[PDB]
Amino acid sequence: SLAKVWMYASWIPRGIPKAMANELSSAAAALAHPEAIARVAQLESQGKNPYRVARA
Amino acid sequence: TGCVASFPEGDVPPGAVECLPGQVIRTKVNGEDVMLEIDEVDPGYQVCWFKPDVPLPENAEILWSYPYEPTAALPTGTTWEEGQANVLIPAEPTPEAAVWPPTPVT
Amino acid sequence: VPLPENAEILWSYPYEPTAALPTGTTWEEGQANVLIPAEPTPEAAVWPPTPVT
Repeated sequence: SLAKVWMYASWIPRGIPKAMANELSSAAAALAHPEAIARVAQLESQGKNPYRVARA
Repeated sequence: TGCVASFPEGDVPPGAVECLPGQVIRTKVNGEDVMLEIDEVDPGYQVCWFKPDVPLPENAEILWSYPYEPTAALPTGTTWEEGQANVLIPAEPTPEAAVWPPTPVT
Repeated sequence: VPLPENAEILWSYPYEPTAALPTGTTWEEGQANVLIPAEPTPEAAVWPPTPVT
């Protein structure tokens, strides 16, 4: 179908940066303090952007 | 600060810090600074640290909790009462002292 | 923050960390002297009736 055609066409574009994204996500889950990760989850449950909060 | 709670497996409350097997926790228990290493959490259940800012879910069981002492510099920690926690001292059964056989003399 | 000596708590808040909408305070009678303005309604301006004999 057309969804499959779009999938197989956009695979190679979409997959170039996926490695660094997963690397950064896992390194964050590992190296960052779990209290900080819990605070991020808390703010995300509160509908806020925790990155903007941290910068502020 | 806060409380440690056991609740059934599934969706984690946002804000709760999971305590998986292998998690080390520096605390103070009855005036004694201690490290608790989590080992063999039961199935269908998980344990999490809930700060006071985090609301507890339903069907949660507070295993042990801390008091409110924000002005305190040196926190008091917890007080595990008899029945709150089953602490096992190793028996260490001292076996029989190795005695050399006395030879008989008629 | 620890309070100092000779401090007077004018008004305080309760401990409600799980609460989303805080309750705030409760100023009791004698805790705070709130003054409503008197607003004394002056006499209604009346036009003088002229006399008729």
